[PDB]
Amino acid sequence: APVRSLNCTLRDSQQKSLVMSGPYELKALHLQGQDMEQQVVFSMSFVQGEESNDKIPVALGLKEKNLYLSCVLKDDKPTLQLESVDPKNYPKKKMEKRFVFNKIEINNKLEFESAQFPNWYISTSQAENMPVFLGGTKGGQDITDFTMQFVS
Repeated sequence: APVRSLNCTLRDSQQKSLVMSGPYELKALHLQGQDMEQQVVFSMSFVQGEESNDKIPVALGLKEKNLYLSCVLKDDKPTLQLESVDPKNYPKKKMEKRFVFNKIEINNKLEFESAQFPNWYISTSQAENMPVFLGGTKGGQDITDFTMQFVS
């Protein structure tokens, strides 16, 4: 049938919210009160891919925008980008692999691993107002843990 999707927000484990940084990047910062309206709302689609109890393949589109997070090589490195798509054709259940993330639940937090690039994760910096990026580890000083908030 039609792919199933949920509206949501994400925050990193330092409770940094995600906002637009120009047209094709996200950044993470501490937001509270009226300024929280700047945060991006996702449509999380539940897509085709290898799946287990705590590891669920998803796509992350911007709500009612033909823009998806994707993982591609840029200057020979795995990178995170926002990518435009044909709005007639998306979302779909069989999303291309660059758009797929494995949503992993570990100790009440979520990680989003690239399905294309094993052990590369959606990441934020500890510093304020820096890009959301794809990082090659769930170790280190960058943040790879998130929580989701459900949106009407």
